[PDB]
Amino acid sequence: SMKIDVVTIFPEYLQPVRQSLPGKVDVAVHDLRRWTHDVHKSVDDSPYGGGPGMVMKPTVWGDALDEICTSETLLVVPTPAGYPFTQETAWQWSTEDHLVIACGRYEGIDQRVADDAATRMRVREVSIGDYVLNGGEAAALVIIEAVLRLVPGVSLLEGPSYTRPPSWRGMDVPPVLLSGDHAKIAAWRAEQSRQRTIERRPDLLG
Amino acid sequence: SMKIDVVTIFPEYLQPVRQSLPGKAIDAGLVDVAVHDLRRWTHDVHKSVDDSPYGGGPGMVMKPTVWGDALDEICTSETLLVVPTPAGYPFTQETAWQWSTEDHLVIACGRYEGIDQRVADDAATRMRVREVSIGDYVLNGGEAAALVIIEAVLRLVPGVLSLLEGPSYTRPPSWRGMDVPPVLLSGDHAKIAAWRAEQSRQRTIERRPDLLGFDS
Ligand SMILES: COc1ccc2nc[nH]c2c1
Ligand SMILES: COc1ccc2nc[nH]c2c1
Repeated sequence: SMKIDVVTIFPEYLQPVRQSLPGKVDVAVHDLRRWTHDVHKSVDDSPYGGGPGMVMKPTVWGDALDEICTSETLLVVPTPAGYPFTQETAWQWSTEDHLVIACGRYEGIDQRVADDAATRMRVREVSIGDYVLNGGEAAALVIIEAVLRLVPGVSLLEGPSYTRPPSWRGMDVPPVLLSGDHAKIAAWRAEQSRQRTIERRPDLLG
Repeated sequence: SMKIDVVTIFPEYLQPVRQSLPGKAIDAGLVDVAVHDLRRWTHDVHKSVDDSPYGGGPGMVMKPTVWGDALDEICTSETLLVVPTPAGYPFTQETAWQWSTEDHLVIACGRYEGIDQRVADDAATRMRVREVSIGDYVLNGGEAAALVIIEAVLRLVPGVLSLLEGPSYTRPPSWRGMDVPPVLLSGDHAKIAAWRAEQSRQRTIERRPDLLGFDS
């Protein structure tokens, strides 16, 4: 039983995830502008100390999180400056009762928001990879998917996979896979995994 | 002027692309993004796209026949075929810069336990193929990875306008008894630059020591 609240200025970005859950979990999306104070519905402002872009306003985010979060909440803040989000993270968060995901522009949410929230609840600032996105929405989709697929209801790299037909455009499925020698098949797959990992992800081997 | 074709069995999942930076890029005519239902290239009643793996194992593998027909129709020799997969080469910022100058990206989204390897192998005889992962975590399908790649690449395209960035602040200067670091209010560009550099170093060593050549 997990509740996920997502807060974003692009709520429609998150709706496909909502219309993706089978038969249960609860995922709610909130337009950040609901907590703005002015008729212009301002969510960001110029950065102190100068610089390009805008920083999201602490008064707006503070009100939103005050309403949505509780002491039991794990507040997830996607940011390119975060700790890395990994499969281990996904496993850890899969047993949480309440995730709140705060989606901001990459220039950031005023740091006092996360710092204030951390005095009352658990806060996790995380990156999903080494690339820059305009905002946290796509990263939220990745996190929601990686976490929810580990909830009951819903090393080395894996090598190549094959299915019918056995011959296709002049390429045959490796005959070992058809051999009925399942110990040999396992060893072949292990070697394919070794070769692929060396080639594509040597970092996984040290 | 870039064209992106995305092929998937869940074309509805790719509608978030109609928003944010990608939506604005499309509306401004800098990119055209077209989403294709893979089942359009099936010929059986049940529109089957997957089958059990040779050699055993859990789950299903996407059929090469259907993918081959789809890619035959959509790709040319000039196409960069992008195949998101957890077993791919890493997609990084460098990759995003490289692909930002391509005329034509086709993104093949897989599901179940992946796409028959011969699809990528056959395609490579006629075009450039890149199998890529967007991070070290498990997803159900390549669709969310496609959205990440599109976002990362599109914001770099001409016309659409390291270490870790440290904390940022904006008004008011005091909030809930928490003050913006006084140096940021001082207007001293030298001192501000210095403090920001120190903040970034501190954050990088704590959160991403790998970026500076340290363990973990
Ligand atoms: C722009 O916001 C984000 C959020 C998480 C991220 N992970 C990598 N880049 C990111 C950018
Ligand atoms: C299952 O499809 C994918 C595609 C790219 C990926 N990058 C990390 N996990 C991934 C899963």
